[PDB]
Amino acid sequence: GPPSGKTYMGWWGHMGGPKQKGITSYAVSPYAQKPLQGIFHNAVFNSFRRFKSQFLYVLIPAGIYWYWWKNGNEYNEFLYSKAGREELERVNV
Amino acid sequence: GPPSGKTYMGWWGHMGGPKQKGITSYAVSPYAQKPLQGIFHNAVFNSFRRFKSQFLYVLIPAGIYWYWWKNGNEYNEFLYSKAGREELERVNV
Amino acid sequence: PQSFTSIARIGDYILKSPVLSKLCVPVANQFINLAGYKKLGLKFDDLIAEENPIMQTALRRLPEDESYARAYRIIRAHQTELTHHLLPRNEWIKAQEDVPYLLPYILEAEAAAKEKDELDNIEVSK
Amino acid sequence: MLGICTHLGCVPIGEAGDFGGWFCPCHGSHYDISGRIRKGPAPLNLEIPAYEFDGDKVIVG
Amino acid sequence: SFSSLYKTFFKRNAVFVGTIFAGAFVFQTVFDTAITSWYENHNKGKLWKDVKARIAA
Amino acid sequence: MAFRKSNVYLSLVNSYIIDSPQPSSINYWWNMGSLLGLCLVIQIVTGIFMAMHYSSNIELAFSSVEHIMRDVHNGYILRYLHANGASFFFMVMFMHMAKGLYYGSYRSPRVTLWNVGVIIFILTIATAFLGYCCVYGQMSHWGATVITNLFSAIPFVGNDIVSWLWGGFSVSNPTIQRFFALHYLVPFIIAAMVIMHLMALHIHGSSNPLGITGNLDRIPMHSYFIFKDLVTVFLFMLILALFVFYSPNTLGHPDNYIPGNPLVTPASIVPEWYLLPFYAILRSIPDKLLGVITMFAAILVLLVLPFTDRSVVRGNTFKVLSKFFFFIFVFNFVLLGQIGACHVEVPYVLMGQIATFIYFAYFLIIVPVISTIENVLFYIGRVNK
Amino acid sequence: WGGFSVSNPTIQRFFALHYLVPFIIAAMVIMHLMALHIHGSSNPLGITGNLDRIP
Amino acid sequence: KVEVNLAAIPLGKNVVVKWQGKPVFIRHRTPHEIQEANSVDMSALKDPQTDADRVKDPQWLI
Amino acid sequence: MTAAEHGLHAPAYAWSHNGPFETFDHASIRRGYQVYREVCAACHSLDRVAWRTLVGVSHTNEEVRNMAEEFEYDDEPDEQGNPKKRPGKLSDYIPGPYPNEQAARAANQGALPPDLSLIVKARHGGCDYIFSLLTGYPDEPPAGVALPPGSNYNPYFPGGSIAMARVLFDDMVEYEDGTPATTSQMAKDVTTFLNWCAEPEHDERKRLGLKTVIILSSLYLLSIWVKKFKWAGIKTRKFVFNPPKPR
Amino acid sequence: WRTLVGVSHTNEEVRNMAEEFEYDDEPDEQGNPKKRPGKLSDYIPGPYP
Ligand code: HEC
Ligand code: HEM
Ligand code: HEM
Ligand SMILES: COc1c(O)c(C)c(C/C=C(/C)CC/C=C(\C)CC/C=C(\C)CC/C=C(\C)CC/C=C(\C)CCC=C(C)C)c(O)c1OC
Ligand code: FES
Repeated sequence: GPPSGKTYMGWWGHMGGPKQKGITSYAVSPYAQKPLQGIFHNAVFNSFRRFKSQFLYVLIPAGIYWYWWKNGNEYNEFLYSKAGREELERVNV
Repeated sequence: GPPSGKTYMGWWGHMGGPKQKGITSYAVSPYAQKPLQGIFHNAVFNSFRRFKSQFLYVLIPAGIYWYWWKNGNEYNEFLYSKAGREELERVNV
Repeated sequence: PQSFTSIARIGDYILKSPVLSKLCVPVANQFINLAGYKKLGLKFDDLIAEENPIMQTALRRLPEDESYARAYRIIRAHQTELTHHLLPRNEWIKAQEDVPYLLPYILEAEAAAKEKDELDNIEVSK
Repeated sequence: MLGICTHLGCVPIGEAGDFGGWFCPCHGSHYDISGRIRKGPAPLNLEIPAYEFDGDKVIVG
Repeated sequence: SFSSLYKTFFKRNAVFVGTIFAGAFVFQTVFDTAITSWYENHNKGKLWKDVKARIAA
Repeated sequence: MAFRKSNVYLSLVNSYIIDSPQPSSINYWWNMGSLLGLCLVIQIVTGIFMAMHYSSNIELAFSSVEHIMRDVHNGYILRYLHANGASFFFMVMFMHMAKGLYYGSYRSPRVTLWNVGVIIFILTIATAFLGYCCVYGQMSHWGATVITNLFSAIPFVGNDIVSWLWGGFSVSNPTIQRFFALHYLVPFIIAAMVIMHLMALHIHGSSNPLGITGNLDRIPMHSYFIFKDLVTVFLFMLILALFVFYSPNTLGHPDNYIPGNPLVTPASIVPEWYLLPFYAILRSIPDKLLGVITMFAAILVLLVLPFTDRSVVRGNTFKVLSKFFFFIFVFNFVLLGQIGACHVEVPYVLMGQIATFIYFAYFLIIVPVISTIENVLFYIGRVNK
Repeated sequence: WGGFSVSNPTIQRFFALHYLVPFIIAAMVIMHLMALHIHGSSNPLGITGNLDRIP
Repeated sequence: KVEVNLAAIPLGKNVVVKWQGKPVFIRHRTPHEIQEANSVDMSALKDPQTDADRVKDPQWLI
Repeated sequence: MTAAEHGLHAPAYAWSHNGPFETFDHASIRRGYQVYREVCAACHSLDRVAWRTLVGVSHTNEEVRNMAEEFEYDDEPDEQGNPKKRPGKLSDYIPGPYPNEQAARAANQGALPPDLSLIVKARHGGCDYIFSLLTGYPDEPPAGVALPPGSNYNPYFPGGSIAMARVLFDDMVEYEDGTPATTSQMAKDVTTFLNWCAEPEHDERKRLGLKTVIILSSLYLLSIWVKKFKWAGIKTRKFVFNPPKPR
Repeated sequence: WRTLVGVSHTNEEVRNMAEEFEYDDEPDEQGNPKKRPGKLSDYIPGPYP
């Protein structure tokens, strides 16, 4: 087969990142560790940290579109009742 | 991507044959030639040479299996005729 | 898949029996003439399948001048077959030129491979 | 019993020929009330299906 | 001239391809008409149109 | 580099049909592979357009095919193309497999490529059988009865497999709707196994008629074998058009224009012509279990070939005895089909039993014995000992 | 439609197409994975991932 | 196309039939109601449509 | 099996629609329908043939309208739900003589007359077998055979005994065009008509095959020249070997 | 009818319920229409034709 174009990822041994020097790494076998360690502590304190930093980006857009939907739904109920039959004539035609 | 195993074919420039030295080749452009040169001569004399060298390997097995087929067809027809009723009972029963 | 060591063992026994060498060889010469590879400019040793490890070492160890000639005969036959013709009768390989040039390099490579297998299954008489 | 010739499959003609049996016109063999083939290349006898009785009646199944 | 013939139809691929398409349009209509005409004439007296007019006499 | 080599999708096209290095010595027998690719495309496209007007209910299956011929515009062209195209599919495949048997294309470096082809052969036989049953004529109903009833010879579980296959107590409505759904799916499995066929060919490339290496002289695929394949492509459609417009029912059976009736046996029951050689092998064994096993053996013995060939030369081009006995096997195959379309008579029973023996003795006896004899003749014919 | 409104020709041909398109989808998923294998996937940090990889 | 005759329908009742996948009406007409359709509003309410093309058979309106 | 249970092979006649450039004789199709209606239709059906397919082939549009309007077809129920009947129209199918199969076997001594819409294509012999069967009833069965009661003899029927009796006799139909209606003339005309029933595309299929073969044969010849032109450089190619010096 | 057995009624009870209705049968040897009482494999009939 012929070679292909130049890419931005290689393989094991020539992955194509910068040259590394001066970094040491350590690790321990999982058979000598404790899985599930710290789940109860993380389930309350880590979850509160993550929730507090992101909930404003999600809730403010959600609350804006939910108020718009309820207000437009309540207006429709007013036009199709006996109380607002006069307004239904002008707005429609 | 990872490397693959060892094959017996390569690509252009590294095909994988013996080193070649001393062989020269010449060719002429097809735009300067006659494509239909010698068709009438080859259709008779070359065709006769090719046929004469292989026709004995095909016809002898064909004639053996055709003589076998015809001899078995005539025997079956004779067996189910009025003149073959004495043999049909002594074979099929 | 039949090894050349076995082929030569049967062949050499035939060629040393006066009776057996009298009827087998004349029918073997006609068999080779009807095969028709000499009419393309080829020797028998050029027709051996080469995609095995044994025949890859034999072709590696072949002397350089004999290896250049073999490449020309192989390229010549492909071009001749491409045209559906034969070579002119003066370019045919003759009987005295159809020699087993690659045979010694195959028998020696095969003997080395057989000895290796016998030594991986060695059993010391303890 | 099954209305199929015991050799290669056929259709029985109703009460025609032989010992008041039926007819297998595929080759020219006939039948009898007992279901016993009297002539032909039939290897065995006619097969009977499984069934039960409604006291005096007859079912199929 | 053969030089002018090459320069007009065979130098630009656009003209070469357009000429093939315009020659296939003309061939398509002419080939169909010439085939039915021969086919109908070879079977004169056996068509419904032939027998319909005969009984209309 | 060129855009045809750097692009992710074009590089697969370039490496397979443009820049592929081919030997310069391959003849027209190396053109059947590209023809089989065109056959598979023809069958898929005509089948899909016909499936828009087809009903698989057992009470409407026969009438829906008659509806296609009469009411659908150009519908008879689609049907005759699909029915005759399947006959030409097996013609090319038979010649495609005999080319590799003659030229030793099954030998060592390409055993995996040969094995995938045997799987494609099994699937194609099943696909053609399933589509024949979908017409629901007199030969398709009674052909399905005999074929599916042979599975009942399996010990213990045999009778339960037939009921699961039928969907009931005999060949009925559940069976016919079962077979149309499978007839739609299996061709897509073949198309996926054809890609695996080409992947195993690309590792070592094609072979050549001479049987020696082709690494010394190569030419690219494009503009040399693209136009040589176009020659047999045009010849292929010319012969197919002859059978579609001038003789569309020469390769069929007239009893398949009688609607399926489970109460009348259609006298002699035979399959299509391309399954006849394997039908005669099954009938030669006077035992249901043993006779059924021998029928799939006839397709599985093709895998024994790379190990019973004791020759140091690949192919039959320069072999005298191997050339003679090759055509004995070929015409033995033709005689087997003739017996399969015959009645069970006095001479024909023994004729098919001997011809069955020759079929199996070729792989297991003739090829090993002949190939060892020729090895010695090549040796003693030139060595001065 | 195959006719003058939604009718028997339409329903029978819509089932034939509903059988076919899923096999076209399976073919474009392979082309989807082929284009991913060139540079690999990305990461939530948005930067290069060539310095730390796991199989 | 449909082929239904008009010699089997009485006077003074609606008949609704399906053609081309859609329903249509048919009914005999009355003396002055059609003349009222001549006297009905021209273009002052919804649609400037005359009765010239609406009905071509003054005894059946389909 | 014996030749008696095989059935005698029909000979080969010179039909006018035999040949790659030949069509149906549409005058024999028109005559063949009259034979079917007056002789065949009493016991055989043509349920795969619609009335509209006869227009422009053997009859005018108005003629087929009057032919179909002589039969009664079921209609939609009325306002109260009672059943109704209506005369036929061009979109209907040719009706058969019996309401069900039990009625047919009751009127034919237990034998079932087959449908005749694909009978030409469903028999080995085609038009030559139908003609030979209709004109091959001997006045006497050969000395020795024993016919079951209610069955006739015909050498062309596999087995010999056939439940249909001879039905074609000279001057039993009066053709409108003045053709003398004999046993052979009527058997020839009704066979052409039945062949058109099985293959109504015969005329237009043969015209399309002429265009296809002419175009495809030209392309096969043109591709041979193009292949030889592109291969000219490789076909005429020369090699020379000069052995190198040892180094 | 067969779907009510073992759910709300007994086999012997559903059979009696079905036998009080009439269903089209196969034509007799002369080809005339026939009727028969219902079975467990039949469906519950409606009031209007
Ligand atoms: C008027 C011309 C006419 C034609 C043409 C015709 N029939 Fe038949 N036909 C039958 C019966 C019954 C069979 C079945 C014969 C059998 O199965 O043995 C049959 C069989 C056939 C067959 C099948 C032959 C075969 O090989 O199976 C053909 C074809 C046929 N008829 C055509 C009753 C009739 C009757 C009633 C007397 C008439 C009239 C009749 N047929 C008139 C005709
Ligand atoms: C739809 C079915 C098939 C298709 C599309 C197909 C396609 C191809 C193609 C394109 C080639 C290369 C071109 C050529 O050699 O002509 C090839 C080669 C080959 N095929 Fe197939 N094939 C199919 C079935 C089979 C079968 C059934 C077998 C064997 C049982 C088989 C065995 C081989 C072998 C051995 C080769 C290599 C031969 C050689 O190059 O010398 N194939 N195939
Ligand atoms: C390799 C691919 C295929 C093969 C070999 C094949 C083979 C066959 C054969 C032999 C028949 C019998 C036709 C006859 O005898 O008249 C048939 C019928 C049929 N096939 Fe296929 N088939 C293939 C693919 C398909 C596909 C993909 C479809 C649908 C998507 C399809 C739909 C049908 C239908 C609807 C029939 C109905 C009978 C008819 O129209 O003749 N086929 N097929
Ligand atoms: C010469 O070089 C070649 C070579 O070029 C080729 C192609 C092949 C063949 C190789 C293959 C792998 C075969 C390729 C084909 C397949 C795997 C299967 C083909 C698949 C199909 C035809 C499916 C396509 C189906 C459709 C488009 C459905 C049609 C229906 C439509 C359009 C419905 C209409 C649409 C609407 C909206 C109503 C060779 O072997 C070969 O030699 C090396
Ligand atoms: S099938 Fe009835 S006797 Fe053989």
